[PDB]
Formats: sequence, C-alpha cells, structure tokens
Amino acid sequence: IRSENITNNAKNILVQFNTPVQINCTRPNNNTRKSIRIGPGQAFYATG
Amino acid sequence: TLQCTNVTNNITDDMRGELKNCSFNMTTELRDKKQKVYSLFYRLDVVQ
Amino acid sequence: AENLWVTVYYGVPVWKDAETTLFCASDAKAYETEKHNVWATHACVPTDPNPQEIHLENVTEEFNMWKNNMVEQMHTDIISLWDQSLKPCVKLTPLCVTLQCTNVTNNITDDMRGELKNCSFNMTTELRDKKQKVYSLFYRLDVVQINENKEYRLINCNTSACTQACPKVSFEPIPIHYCAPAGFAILKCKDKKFNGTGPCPSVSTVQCTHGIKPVVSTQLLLNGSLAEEEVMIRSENITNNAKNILVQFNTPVQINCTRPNNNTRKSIRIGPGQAFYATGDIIGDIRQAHCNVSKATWNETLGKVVKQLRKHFGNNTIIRFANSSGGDLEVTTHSFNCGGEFFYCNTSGLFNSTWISNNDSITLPCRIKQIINMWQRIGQCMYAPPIQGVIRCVSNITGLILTRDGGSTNSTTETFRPGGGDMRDNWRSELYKYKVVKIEPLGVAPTRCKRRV
Amino acid sequence: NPQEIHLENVTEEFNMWKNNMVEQMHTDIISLWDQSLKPCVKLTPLCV
Amino acid sequence: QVQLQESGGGLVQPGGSLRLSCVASGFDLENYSIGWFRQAPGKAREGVACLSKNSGIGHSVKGRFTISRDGDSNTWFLQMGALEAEDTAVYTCATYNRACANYVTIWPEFRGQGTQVT
Amino acid sequence: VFLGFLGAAGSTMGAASMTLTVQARNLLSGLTVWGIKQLQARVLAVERYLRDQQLLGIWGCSGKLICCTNVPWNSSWSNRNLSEIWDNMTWLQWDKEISNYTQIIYGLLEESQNQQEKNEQDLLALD
Amino acid sequence: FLGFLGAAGSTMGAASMTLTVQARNLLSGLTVWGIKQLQARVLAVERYLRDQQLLGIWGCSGKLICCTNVPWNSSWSNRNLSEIWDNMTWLQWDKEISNYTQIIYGLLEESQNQQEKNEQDLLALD
Amino acid sequence: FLGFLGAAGSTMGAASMTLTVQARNLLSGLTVWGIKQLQARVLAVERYLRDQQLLGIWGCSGKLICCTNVPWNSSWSNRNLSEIWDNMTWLQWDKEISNYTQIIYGLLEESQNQQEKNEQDLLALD
Ligand SMILES: *[C@@H]1O[C@H](CO)[C@@H](O[C@@H]2O[C@H](CO)[C@@H](O[C@@H]3O[C@H](CO)[C@@H](O)[C@H](O)[C@@H]3O)[C@H](O)[C@H]2NC(C)=O)[C@H](O)[C@H]1NC(C)=O
Ligand SMILES: *[C@@H]1O[C@H](CO)[C@@H](O[C@@H]2O[C@H](CO)[C@@H](O[C@@H]3O[C@H](CO)[C@@H](O)[C@H](O)[C@@H]3O)[C@H](O)[C@H]2NC(C)=O)[C@H](O)[C@H]1NC(C)=O
Ligand SMILES: *[C@@H]1O[C@H](CO)[C@@H](O[C@@H]2O[C@H](CO)[C@@H](O)[C@H](O)[C@H]2NC(C)=O)[C@H](O)[C@H]1NC(C)=O
Ligand SMILES: *[C@@H]1O[C@H](CO)[C@@H](O[C@@H]2O[C@H](CO)[C@@H](O)[C@H](O)[C@H]2NC(C)=O)[C@H](O)[C@H]1NC(C)=O
Ligand SMILES: *[C@@H]1O[C@H](CO)[C@@H](O[C@@H]2O[C@H](CO)[C@@H](O)[C@H](O)[C@H]2NC(C)=O)[C@H](O)[C@H]1NC(C)=O
Ligand SMILES: *[C@@H]1O[C@H](CO)[C@@H](O[C@@H]2O[C@H](CO)[C@@H](O)[C@H](O)[C@H]2NC(C)=O)[C@H](O)[C@H]1NC(C)=O
Ligand SMILES: *[C@@H]1O[C@H](CO)[C@@H](O[C@@H]2O[C@H](CO)[C@@H](O)[C@H](O)[C@H]2NC(C)=O)[C@H](O)[C@H]1NC(C)=O
Ligand SMILES: *[C@@H]1O[C@H](CO)[C@@H](O)[C@H](O)[C@H]1NC(C)=O
Ligand SMILES: *[C@@H]1O[C@H](CO)[C@@H](O)[C@H](O)[C@H]1NC(C)=O
Ligand SMILES: *[C@@H]1O[C@H](CO)[C@@H](O)[C@H](O)[C@H]1NC(C)=O
Ligand SMILES: *[C@@H]1O[C@H](CO)[C@@H](O)[C@H](O)[C@H]1NC(C)=O
Ligand SMILES: *[C@@H]1O[C@H](CO)[C@@H](O)[C@H](O)[C@H]1NC(C)=O
Ligand SMILES: *[C@@H]1O[C@H](CO)[C@@H](O)[C@H](O)[C@H]1NC(C)=O
Ligand SMILES: *[C@@H]1O[C@H](CO)[C@@H](O)[C@H](O)[C@H]1NC(C)=O
Ligand SMILES: *[C@@H]1O[C@H](CO)[C@@H](O)[C@H](O)[C@H]1NC(C)=O
Ligand SMILES: *[C@@H]1O[C@H](CO)[C@@H](O)[C@H](O)[C@H]1NC(C)=O
Ligand SMILES: *[C@@H]1O[C@H](CO)[C@@H](O)[C@H](O)[C@H]1NC(C)=O
Ligand SMILES: *[C@@H]1O[C@H](CO)[C@@H](O)[C@H](O)[C@H]1NC(C)=O
Ligand SMILES: *[C@@H]1O[C@H](CO)[C@@H](O)[C@H](O)[C@H]1NC(C)=O
Ligand SMILES: *[C@@H]1O[C@H](CO)[C@@H](O)[C@H](O)[C@H]1NC(C)=O
Ligand SMILES: *[C@@H]1O[C@H](CO)[C@@H](O)[C@H](O)[C@H]1NC(C)=O
Ligand SMILES: *[C@@H]1O[C@H](CO)[C@@H](O)[C@H](O)[C@H]1NC(C)=O
Ligand SMILES: *[C@@H]1O[C@H](CO)[C@@H](O)[C@H](O)[C@H]1NC(C)=O
Ligand SMILES: *[C@@H]1O[C@H](CO)[C@@H](O)[C@H](O)[C@H]1NC(C)=O
Repeated sequence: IRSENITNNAKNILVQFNTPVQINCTRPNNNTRKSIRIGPGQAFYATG
Repeated sequence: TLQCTNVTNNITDDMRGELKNCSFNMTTELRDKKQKVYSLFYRLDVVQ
Repeated sequence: AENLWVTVYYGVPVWKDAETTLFCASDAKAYETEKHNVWATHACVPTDPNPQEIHLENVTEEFNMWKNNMVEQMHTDIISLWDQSLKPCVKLTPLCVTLQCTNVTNNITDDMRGELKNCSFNMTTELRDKKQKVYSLFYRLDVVQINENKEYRLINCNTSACTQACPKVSFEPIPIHYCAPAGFAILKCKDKKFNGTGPCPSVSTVQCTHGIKPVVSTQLLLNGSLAEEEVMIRSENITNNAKNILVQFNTPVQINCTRPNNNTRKSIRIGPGQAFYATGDIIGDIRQAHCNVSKATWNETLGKVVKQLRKHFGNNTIIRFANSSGGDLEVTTHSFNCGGEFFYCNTSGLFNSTWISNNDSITLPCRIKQIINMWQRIGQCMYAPPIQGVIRCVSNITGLILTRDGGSTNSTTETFRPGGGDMRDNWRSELYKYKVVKIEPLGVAPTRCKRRV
Repeated sequence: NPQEIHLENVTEEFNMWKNNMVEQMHTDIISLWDQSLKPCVKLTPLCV
Repeated sequence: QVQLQESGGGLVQPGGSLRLSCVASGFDLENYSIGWFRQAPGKAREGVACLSKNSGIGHSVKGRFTISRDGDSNTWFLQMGALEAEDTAVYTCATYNRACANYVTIWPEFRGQGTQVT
Repeated sequence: VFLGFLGAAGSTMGAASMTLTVQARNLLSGLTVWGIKQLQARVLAVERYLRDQQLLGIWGCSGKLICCTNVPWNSSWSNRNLSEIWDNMTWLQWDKEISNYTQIIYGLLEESQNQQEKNEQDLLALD
Repeated sequence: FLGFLGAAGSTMGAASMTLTVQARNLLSGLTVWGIKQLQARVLAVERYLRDQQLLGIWGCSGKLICCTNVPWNSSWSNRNLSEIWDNMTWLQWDKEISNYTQIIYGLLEESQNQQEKNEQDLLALD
Repeated sequence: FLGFLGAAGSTMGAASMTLTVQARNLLSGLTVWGIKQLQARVLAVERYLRDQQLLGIWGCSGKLICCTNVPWNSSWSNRNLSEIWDNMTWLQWDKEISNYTQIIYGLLEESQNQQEKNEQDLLALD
C-alpha cells in the first residue's frame, strides 16, 4: 500500500498485488470493416 | 450530418440502442461528386 | 634483453571496416546568382579548393560493391531531400474535378494522334464560392476515362494527392561529394581491372569522393563515369537471371533529345495564394518529342559490349538483344529528367540485334509525362509544371542495366533485355570503387622498453 | 547578477553598420513569429 | 524459406472463370514482386501476370487475366475468365523483380511447382 | 616528405612509427538534411576521439605518440622475433594477428597503472 | 571485480582502490530519442570535459591519485587522519564537506600558478 | 585585475597572471533557440578539444605556461626582451605574429617529434 499522504482524502492509494487476477474479455461480434473514400487518396475505414 | 437510425437485427435486450445504422453523404475521389455511404456508430460517438 | 614489454602506440595507420554517415561537398560557384536547388547546397558545406589524394603502397584492401552501405545512404538522402523540397509550396488537391476533354487538331501530326487533350473544367477562383471555366492541355498518360465529349480525370486522383513541383526550384543535376567525418577514411580503388567483389591492390585514400551527379534514369545511364581501357561488366552473379549487369562504357555515346513544340504556360488561380501552372495554346505545329543517337557509334558500342560479354559466356555463344518485354512505364522505357520535363522514350530502336561467333541516326520516340511517381513509394506523386519554349538535352549515356534471359537449360540462345527496377544502380555505378574505413589509432606492440619509474 | 568586467588601457574598433547580432536577431524574430503562428487557427474560409 | 505454394488448379469448361491463388513467406517478400507462369506442351515459357510493387499496377499480357492482392495478407489471387481451348497448361507463380522487370520472357529464381489447368 | 593522411599505411612499422602525428592530428577536422545529419557525425567523431584519449590517459601514458609500459608481454600472443615484427610486417597484419587478445591487455595496463600509482603514493607518504 | 560504482559503500581506503573502473564509463555511447538522445550525449561530453579541465589547470592531468600543495586547513575538518580513511565512506565525506569544496578549487589554482612561476623563473635563470 | 578576460589591457608580463581565469570560461554550461544552443555547444566543445589536441601534440600536457625548443628567430622579432614583457599588451603582441604562427606551429611539432624519438632511442638502447 503506497500513498503520498495516507492520512489525506485526495491522494490516490496505489495498491499493488501479490498474486495477479486473471481477467478475460472479448467483443463477441464480427466487425466487417468497409473502406470508403474521404477524398483524393485519403481513405476511412468504418465498421460495416 | 448523419441521417442515422437505430439498429434492430438479431439484437439483445442488454445492448438496446448502442449501435446506430448511420447514413451520410461523402465526397468521392473526385472532388465534385457525393456518394451515399453507411456505417455503424456506437451511441457513445453520436449526439443528437 | 629478455624484458620484451608491451608498449602502446596512438595515431597508428590501422583501419577496420565500419559504417557511418557522410555529408555534402559541392562547388560554391559563389552561390549568389542561383535559383535554389532540389538538393539544396546552401546547407551543404563547401568542398575543398584542392582535394588531396594519398596513394598507398604495399596494401591490398578487400573491396565490395553489392553490400556497400554508401548506396543505401545515398538513396535515403536523395529521397529525403526530394520529400523536403516539395513541402513549402502549392499542394494542389483541388484538381480532381471532372475534366471535360476533347481531342486537339490544331494542325496535328498523325504520329501524335490523340496524346494531347483539350481539357476544360470548373475551378474555384480566389474567392471560395465563385467558379470559373478554365482550360488546359493534358497528355494522354495523365488522364483516364471515367464514366465509360467524354469525362476524363487525373490519373492520380483516387490513390494519392499531388503537390505540384515547385516552380522556383530546379532539378538540374549538380555534382555532390560525400565526405566522411573526422576519424573515418574514404578508400578509392584505382585498378583498371576492378570488377566489384575482390581485392584491389591499388587502393588510395581520398579526402572524399569525386563530383557525382545524382541523375535519374532507367535502362540507360546518363552522365555516368566511364571506365578506361575497355568496357567493364559488373554483377553479383553473371550466371543469375534475376540480377542486373551494370555495363559501363569506355567511349561516350552522344544522345540529343528535343521537344519541337512551344508551351505557353498559363498560371491559373485555384485558391487563396495558390497558383497552378498549366499548358495551353501550343504555338506552331505540334510534333512528338524524339531522341537521336548515332548508328555508327551505337553499333560499335554494342559490338564492344558483346566482345567483352562473350568472355563470361563462351566464345561460341550467340548473343542477341531485345527490348524490355513488359513492366511499368518507368522500366520498359527511358526515364529522363531533362530540364524539368520527364521524358519516357521508346528504347527499342537500339536493343534489336543478333551477334554471332564470327552519318546516320537512330530516332527513339518519346512520350512526355507530367504526372510522375518518381521515388516510387505510393502516395508521393508530383505534378511537374510545364516549361516554356523548345528544350534540348545532350548526354553521353555511359551505362546499361541489361538483365539476362536464361532458363532454357544449356544452349547458345543468350538474349539480353534492358530493365531497371530498384533505383539503386544509377549510384552503384558511381560508388562502386569506394568504401569507408573507421581508423583505430590505438595499437599495442612489444619492444625492449622498461618504463622507468 | 550578471558580471561586468570594466577593462582599462584597451581600445577597440567598433562597428554598428556591419554588426552580426543586428541581422541574426532580425532572422530570429521572424523565426519566432512563424513558429508561434503554426499551432492554432489557419482561417482560409474568409474569402467569401 | 521463400518458396511459393500455389493452389486452385483443376478442370474448367470452355467459357468459365478460375480463382488461381498462391501464398508464400520467408521474411524476404518485401523486396520481390509475384507474377505467374504459363507453360503449354511444345511451347516455351510465357507470362500471364505480374503485380508490380512500387506502383500497385496489375500488369497482364492479356485483358482477361488479372492479378490482385488483399491487405497485408501474403497471398496473391490470379483471376482468369472467358477461358478458351489454348489456355490449358501448367500455371506457376514465381517472384519477379521489385518493379516487375522483363517478364513473359524471363526465367526467375524462387519459383513454385505449378498447378495444372485443363 | 611522405606526408598525407595514412601516408605510410602500407610501410613497415619501423618507418610508420615516425609520422603518427599525421594520422592523429586530423582526428578533429573542422532541421534539414545536411543539418543535424552533419552535427551527428561531428558528435560521433568527438566521442571517438575522447574515448581514445581517455583510454590512453587511464593507463600510465598520454605523453603523446609512444608510451612505454609495465606488465610484460605474455609471449603467447605472438611467438615472433622482435626484428621480424618491427621490420617485416605492416601494421594491419599485426592488427589481425593480435586482435583476439585486446581486452585482457587493456585490463592489464589499467591494473599496472593503478599499482604504479599506489607504489608512488607509498614511496611519497613515508618521507 | 567490483563493478562500476561497486565500491560506493566500501571504506574510504578500500574505495580508493578501483578509481579506474568508475572513471572508465563516463563517456558511454527529428523524432523522439533523436535530438534528445544527442542532447544527452553532448551533456555527458561537456561534463567529462569540464572535469578534465579541472583535473588539468589545477596541475595534475595524470588523473586518479594526484599529489598537490595547499596544506589541509584545520577549519575544514578537525579530525584524525586514520578515522577519515578506515571507518568513513566517500558519500559521508562528501556530506561532511559540501560548502567548503569551493574555496579549495581556488587555493589549488593559486598554488598551481605560483608553482609554475617558480619553475619558469628557475628555468629561465639558468 | 579580477574577472574573466579582466587583464587584456595589462602588460605582457603582468597579464601572464590570470591564465587560469581565462581558461576556466572556455567550457561554460525541434524548436527555435533549441537547436542554435546545441549547435553552439557542439562548436565550443569542438574548438576547445581541437585547441587541447594542438597543445598536446607538442609536449606540454600542462597547458598554462609551456617551455619548448625552436629558438626565437630574429626575423620574427628584433627587440629587447624586457621591452616585450614590460610595455606591450597581449592584443598588441598578437599583431606582430598574425602571419608568423603557421611556421611556428609546425616547428614546435617537429621539435617534439625529435625529442620523443631521442627519448625512445635512449630507453631502447639501455
Ligand atoms: C546529363 O548532362 C547534360 C549536360 O549537363 C544535361 O544537359 C543539360 O540540360 C540542362 C537542362 O536543359 C541545360 O540547362 C539549360 O541550358 C539552356 C541553354 O543554355 C538554358 O537556356 C536553360 O536555362 C538551362 O540552363 C544544360 O545546358 C545542358 N547541358 C549542356 C552541356 O548543354 C542533361 O540534362 C543530363 N541528363 C539528365 C538526364 O539530366
Ligand atoms: C516502341 O517502339 C516499337 C518499335 O517497333 C513500337 O513497335 C511498333 O508499334 C506499332 C504501333 O502501331 C506496331 O504496329 C504497326 O503499325 C504499322 C503502321 O502502319 C503497321 O503498318 C504495321 O503492320 C504494324 O501494325 C508495330 O508492329 C510495332 N513494331 C514494329 C517493328 O513496328 C512500339 O509500339 C513502341 N511503343 C511501345 C509502347 O512499345
Ligand atoms: C445527400 O444529398 C441529397 C441531395 O439531394 C439529399 O437529398 C435531399 O435531402 C433533403 C433533406 O435533407 C430533402 O429535402 C430533399 O428532397 C432531398 N433531395 C433529393 C433529390 O432526394 C440528402 O438528404 C443528403 N443526405 C443523405 C443522408 O442522403
Ligand atoms: C462548369 O460549370 C457549369 C455550371 O453551370 C457546367 O454547366 C453544365 O453543363 C452541362 C453540359 O455541359 C449542362 O447539362 C448543365 O445544365 C450545366 N449546368 C448548369 C447550366 O447549371 C459545366 O459543365 C462545367 N464544366 C465542366 C464540368 O467541364
Ligand atoms: C549466385 O547464383 C548461384 C546460382 O545462380 C547461387 O547458387 C545456387 O544456390 C541455390 C540455392 O538453393 C541452389 O539451389 C542452386 O543449385 C545454386 N546454383 C548452382 C549452380 O549450384 C548462388 O548462391 C548465388 N550467389 C553467389 C555468391 O554465387
Ligand atoms: C482548346 O480549348 C479552348 C477552349 O475551348 C479553345 O479556345 C477557344 O477557341 C475558340 C476558337 O477556336 C474561341 O471561340 C473560344 O473563345 C476559345 N475559348 C477559350 C476559353 O479561350 C482552344 O482553341 C482549343 N484548342 C487549343 C489548341 O487550345
Ligand atoms: C518491343 O518490340 C516489339 C516488336 O519489336 C513490340 O511488340 C509490338 O508491340 C505493339 C504494342 O505493344 C503491338 O501493337 C505489336 O503487335 C507488337 N508486335 C510484335 C511483333 O510483338 C513491343 O511492344 C516492344 N516493347 C516495348 C516495351 O517497347
Ligand atoms: C514508509 O515507511 C516509513 C518508515 O518510517 C514511514 O515513515 C512512511 O510514512 C511510510 N510511507 C507510507 C506508508 O506511505
Ligand atoms: C499530510 O496530511 C496531514 C493531514 O492533516 C497534513 O496535516 C500534512 O500537512 C500533510 N503533509 C504533506 C507533506 O502533505
Ligand atoms: C466471423 O466470420 C468469419 C467469416 O467471415 C467466421 O469464420 C467466424 O466463425 C465468425 N465468428 C464467429 C465467432 O463465428
Ligand atoms: C433506438 O432504440 C432505443 C431504445 O430505447 C431508443 O431510445 C432510440 O431512440 C431508438 N432510436 C431511434 C432513432 O428512434
Ligand atoms: C480522340 O481521342 C481519342 C482518345 O481517347 C481517340 O480514340 C479518338 O480517335 C480521337 N479522335 C480523333 C478524331 O482523333
Ligand atoms: C483508380 O486507381 C487505380 C490504381 O490503384 C486504378 O487501377 C483504377 O483504374 C482507378 N480508377 C477507378 C478504380 O475507377
Ligand atoms: C571479380 O573478379 C574476381 C577476380 O578473381 C573474381 O573472383 C570475381 O568472381 C569477379 N566478380 C564478378 C565477375 O562478379
Ligand atoms: C516559340 O515562341 C517564340 C516567341 O514567339 C518564337 O520565337 C519561337 O520560334 C517559338 N518556337 C519555335 C520552335 O518556333
Ligand atoms: C533528330 O534526327 C531527325 C532525323 O531527321 C532530325 O529531323 C531532327 O532534327 C534531329 N534532332 C536533333 C538533331 O536534335
Ligand atoms: C547531337 O547534337 C550536337 C549539337 O547539335 C551535334 O554536335 C551532334 O552531332 C549530335 N549527335 C548526333 C548523334 O547527331
Ligand atoms: C553493325 O550491326 C549489325 C547488326 O547485326 C552487325 O551485323 C554488324 O556486324 C555491325 N557492324 C558493322 C560494321 O556493320
Ligand atoms: C529489328 O531487327 C530485325 C532483324 O534484326 C529487323 O528485321 C527489324 O526491321 C528491326 N526492327 C527495328 C524496329 O529496328
Ligand atoms: C560528355 O562527354 C564529353 C566528351 O568529352 C565530356 O567532355 C563531358 O564532360 C561529358 N559530360 C557531359 C555532362 O557533357
Ligand atoms: C612495398 O613492399 C616492398 C617489399 O620489399 C618494399 O620494398 C616497398 O618499399 C614497399 N612500398 C612502399 C613502402 O611504398
Ligand atoms: C581470434 O579470432 C577468432 C575469434 O574467435 C579465433 O577463431 C582466432 O583463432 C583468434 N586468432 C588467432 C590468431 O588464433
Ligand atoms: C561494510 O562494513 C562492514 C563493517 O561494518 C565491513 O565488514 C564490510 O567489509 C563493509 N563492506 C564492504 C563492501 O567492504
Ligand atoms: C594601464 O597602464 C598604466 C601605465 O601606463 C598602468 O598603471 C595600469 O595598471 C594599466 N591598466 C591596467 C588595467 O593594468
């Protein structure tokens, strides 16, 4: 437990762990990206 | 401006709204012509 | 006497192969009545008034030209200079409008049928809202037909945006000398039998390299440096098809190249401050640009090249030439940089001959192109502004980048076809006899010294 | 508190019309203004 | 690794289309370009397509044949249509010079094995 | 005479070790391209010269050209006669001959100089 | 051996044994890490050059141990000799004298100037 | 007197008093004023290092006040020593050798080379 002033209400308390916590997460969706033309040369990819 | 409408294909109750099925005009490679392109925009990136 | 003890010597003549970065050395010419340059020499340090070359003896230094880093450094430097010079002036994106172009028949000649096109289009004036109907002349190579009076469009206008070549600057090649910094030495080979990979027992140190012109050409090197004695053949394998053969001539071949049409440049406003220079209203007759070589000189030069080339392929082998068989418009054709106008010539009147064991002129047609893609990295096109008047160019064309054909097992049907590709052989023919050595002055040696306390 | 060593017995030939500071500063101020005018508005659309 | 692996060969009825493809790796496919062969019995070697780097242009010897690429995927697609009786041969995909130097005539290095199109 | 940078780079070490000043004097010669590009080379040259000079100064050395030293030759790095070494071999051949055993030599020179300084301190303090 | 800065906590006498190794790596060595890395290199060069000039015009240039004049004024440290060298560390010594080590850098200069005076006069006399 | 470059008006003999003073301030220490400053720093370091190398080429190694061979040729100056050391200022003196320095800077070099060769021969023959 680390803090600049542990007796203060506006200082973050940077807790550092001893064992990691495994976290997964996904975006369970295909995202088909289609390219369209901004103008001459420039292109812009938007999810289709 | 985005003539956007709200997406209702194979959607889930938790993800209501959110994705929006936006259609807007866009300059083509020639800087004299307007296309009509479409994209998907999350509700966090579009305001009314 | 036994006390053979180690002593240390500083500033000893010992070198080790290494790599570093060099800089400019250009002739000053007082650099006062100058209109700038694309390789800006105002920031380049001035060359020595009398560079000194020190001949070394007893020395056999290994040389190699195909894994030399000087060529890569040169290429990066010139590309960076080209990119830097194109920033601080017009950036014409508003030219992809739908051009309406017809033919031109103001007493045209049949060989140049089509080619030049009368294009007209809407264009924004100085004001952001008002529009004007302007016209220009666009070559057939720079316009494509959309919506297949037809509607044409600039060829670069779906894939890149062109910054018009800066009207004040010039592309005229000037010599530049690459001088190594302190602590590094430039070794130059003076052997006339030098061919590339192999030691050269005549190496001499120089302050830095001689004047070299960063010319841009394909399949026919122009204003190169000739090798004396005889025409020399260099490669990285003479027995591999996919490797070029940087043939270097010993007798320069004169080549003239013209453009017998006037070009009334007419600047037109396309926005606030920005002005775009265009062609229009060719005065007099219109005829396609051409190039002249001398058949008497070229036939003899090809004979000499064949005689020197049969050494590596046997004295009973046929040797045929042919033109390029396909590729881009910058490899199957000559790729001049003549006075700000980028020619593209028909080098098929030269490479058409067959050689066996045992006054006039050749005219190559040329196709002027304005919209170019030199330094072929995609998305860096540039529009070369038209140049008024009739132009002429003279060169010695001392070089050749032929590629072998091969592949038909073992037989005598060898054919050579010109072909460029990577833009590095126009300098690999100029920095072949050069290397950079890092001097290591520290060195220990045993003597009878005792180091008095 | 910058130091100012007064020197005696010394004569020096000055020159105000061939000074280099008066030119280096002239270029430097232009460089300053060109640098300070870059990172904000570059209004083109006032030509209507 | 540099060797090329081809796929899509087979039998085609006159008047159809194919999707010849070939893929490769070898930490050196940024300096080379990829084109295709054509070798019919009794005749020499020709070329059919060459996707030139440094220009992105899809040069081909005939109008029907077209070369194409997709993203950073190291696969090249030769699309051929309106096939006719002569187009029965051994199609090989090989590597040509960085700017598609002389082809339809050259014999390159780092070549493939070649499928069969009848 | 036979002046010029690396003028005697092929001559034997006997005559080469007369004009080391020529090889050592020009070690300090002198946003756009040719701008910071030249300055980087200048800084690198200064770095290399400073490395060499400090390496000379760390040992008991830096008179200038020649500097006799302690820690006898191990006689294993080169089993060659003195006359042959000093009049029959050019400097680059010597470099490639003894380029494998340099770091140990430098460490030995450093330790010898430090021991010499300690001996000097001991012989100066007591009196 | 004890590496660079290895003898930092060792006693003063033993710390004055590996000066060379810690005096050997004082010169090790556009976009980010461009002009700024070169700035770091130039700063290191300037610092080393200033230190060498100080080890110079003082009268030394042999580096490492260097005998010199200007006898030790008692006001700077009224302590024994051995206690400085057996049970003290260089960091503690630097804390002990931090404001005193600015007049010393002038006493050494004046001693060097007077020594050069004496040497020059005695050499030119004969 | 005192201060950096504070004795340029004093006599030649008296001005050889603050050599350390003038030697100390030879090493004082993207965007505008951000590349000019670094260029100036590099130039100053290079100038000082070249000057130090030139000094060390001849055998001085101690900078301030050096003794050397190559006796004073009467062509360079024809006048009494006390007149040189008692009335001139250094700037006035530099006028007399504005063009004679190039030969001296090589004469001292060859004298140093001769002395080094004699030292090496004497140590080798023993
Ligand atoms: C290979 O080298 C030759 C020789 O320098 C190059 O020819 C040179 O081309 C330039 C461009 O036109 C000529 O400069 C022009 O000269 C005319 C007439 O004096 C002048 O009115 C123009 O303002 C411009 O200065 C130059 O004279 C000409 N060299 C000679 C000797 O006539 C050639 O361009 C080089 N090859 C390539 C591919 O660049
Ligand atoms: C580069 O140069 C070669 C040099 O031959 C050009 O090849 C020639 O191109 C013409 C284009 O019309 C070919 O057609 C011929 O036209 C004449 C006109 O009457 C006709 O009589 C012939 O029967 C023939 O159809 C010609 O066959 C071809 N070869 C020769 C030897 O003339 C080439 O077009 C130039 N350009 C390029 C991009 O290669
Ligand atoms: C794209 O441009 C077309 C150009 O006509 C727009 O179509 C007009 O839209 C307005 C409302 O915004 C209508 O009042 C007009 O009647 C429409 N004209 C025609 C010919 O359809 C269109 O709205 C623009 N935006 C989009 C998303 O299509
Ligand atoms: C330049 O702008 C004018 C705008 O008036 C274009 O005029 C049009 O021309 C076509 C045929 O040429 C007519 O069918 C249209 O009715 C015209 N527009 C009008 C009258 O508003 C002209 O074509 C433009 N020039 C080009 C595209 O080259
Ligand atoms: C030069 O080319 C030769 C052949 O053109 C190269 O040697 C070939 O290496 C490949 C590598 O797989 C072998 O399959 C061939 O059989 C080899 N050729 C022969 C004739 O044996 C060679 O590597 C190239 N480079 C050099 C320096 O020679
Ligand atoms: C190219 O097109 C321009 C534009 O139409 C032509 O210029 C016209 O010429 C006719 C007479 O031939 C005049 O009546 C028009 O007023 C001109 N228009 C403009 C805008 O100047 C030109 O003649 C065509 N040909 C060439 C070679 O430029
Ligand atoms: C090389 O030369 C050959 C003929 O010598 C050219 O082949 C001709 O090309 C034109 C246009 O491409 C065709 O119209 C002819 O039918 C072709 N004739 C033959 C016999 O092939 C070839 O185009 C030339 N290539 C280059 C790059 O110049
Ligand atoms: C860290 O430990 C010291 C030990 O005395 C203590 O004084 C200090 O407050 C601590 N800091 C924290 C807990 O953030
Ligand atoms: C830490 O917090 C206490 C809480 O009142 C406060 O009195 C003290 O001044 C703070 N000290 C610092 C260094 O922030
Ligand atoms: C997403 O689509 C691809 C083909 O477009 C398919 O291979 C993949 O299985 C799809 N994603 C999931 C989670 O099934
Ligand atoms: C789409 O559905 C959400 C769900 O409540 C609704 O709030 C939103 O207004 C809808 N979008 C439109 C354009 O009506
Ligand atoms: C006009 O130019 C086109 C080029 O696209 C050409 O096909 C056509 O023959 C030309 N017309 C005339 C009359 O020359
Ligand atoms: C667009 O540019 C490409 C080059 O990538 C070219 O192949 C094509 O013909 C151009 N025009 C189109 C796609 O309409
Ligand atoms: C260059 O000449 C040397 C001479 O022995 C030869 O070994 C080498 O193969 C040659 N390189 C070529 C011809 O590319
Ligand atoms: C180009 O125009 C000038 C000016 O009228 C004229 O003197 C010259 O003859 C023209 N060019 C040609 C090739 O006639
Ligand atoms: C090139 O040769 C042709 C052949 O007739 C000639 O008409 C033309 O004037 C020549 N061009 C020159 C010499 O510049
Ligand atoms: C090229 O032009 C020059 C100058 O007009 C002439 O001296 C030379 O003969 C020409 N070369 C050829 C091959 O016609
Ligand atoms: C000139 O070129 C032809 C082309 O084949 C060749 O046969 C001939 O030997 C060459 N030399 C002469 C003098 O004609
Ligand atoms: C090419 O050479 C052949 C025979 O060598 C000849 O018949 C033909 O006319 C030549 N063509 C050209 C364009 O030189
Ligand atoms: C071209 O060749 C001639 C022939 O002597 C030579 O004088 C000239 O320097 C060469 N180069 C150029 C650019 O003219
Ligand atoms: C080259 O080596 C020979 C071998 O004896 C020698 O005589 C000659 O002087 C050397 N050349 C020099 C040192 O320039
Ligand atoms: C030192 O160089 C290489 C490095 O491994 C070694 O193989 C060689 O034997 C050594 N040199 C000698 C002369 O043994
Ligand atoms: C640290 O101090 C202890 C005595 O307090 C001593 O034994 C030890 O040697 C010291 N550490 C080192 C590295 O000398
Ligand atoms: C200037 O010269 C006078 C004698 O003429 C001398 O007394 C004085 O000290 C000199 N000035 C300085 C600053 O030394």
